[PDB]
Amino acid sequence: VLSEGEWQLVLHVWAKVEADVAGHGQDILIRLFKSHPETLEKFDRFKHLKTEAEMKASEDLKKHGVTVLTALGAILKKKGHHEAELKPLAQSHATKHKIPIKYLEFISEAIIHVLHSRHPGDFGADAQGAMNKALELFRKDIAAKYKELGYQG
Ligand code: COH
Repeated sequence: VLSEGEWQLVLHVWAKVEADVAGHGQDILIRLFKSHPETLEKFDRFKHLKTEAEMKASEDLKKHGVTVLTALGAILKKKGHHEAELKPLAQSHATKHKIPIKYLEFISEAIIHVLHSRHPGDFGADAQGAMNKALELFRKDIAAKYKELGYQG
């Protein structure tokens, strides 16, 4: 469980992410696709994008980035009490999109990488540690739902 002080570090930097949701969303998805190409193959809607320039130019990719970060933000602001938000997400990602938990670890790494690039002064070691913990909590709760449904993996 994150302490109140750790949640404050997470939300203080998230308020900055919200100043440019679309720019952030885009950098995250691109970092994910370049670092872990197998992840792009899960998106029939983005599979045709081959280069980073092509990814940067896609307005549809930018729109999905806002969708991803908006959902994540609603979860983070619940400070661990995210049962109602997390459930629909685990169900669709496990049963409809077939996303293994490992890919959720990959996007977590991408989020941390981007926050670090864009907000050095608001993202020192202490904030990076709190953010990692918040993302691990998210994965842990989703992994439990996956197990229930028969998808742990
Ligand atoms: C490697 C693939 C991958 C990852 C790691 C991932 C991780 C995450 C993530 C973790 C931080 C968040 C908050 C979301 C949030 C969402 N994802 Co995904 N998703 C993934 C693949 C998908 C796919 C595929 C879709 C459907 C896209 C489409 O066709 O519109 C998707 C749809 C969504 C939607 C639309 C509604 C729904 O279908 O659930 C939201 C919200 N998500 N996703």
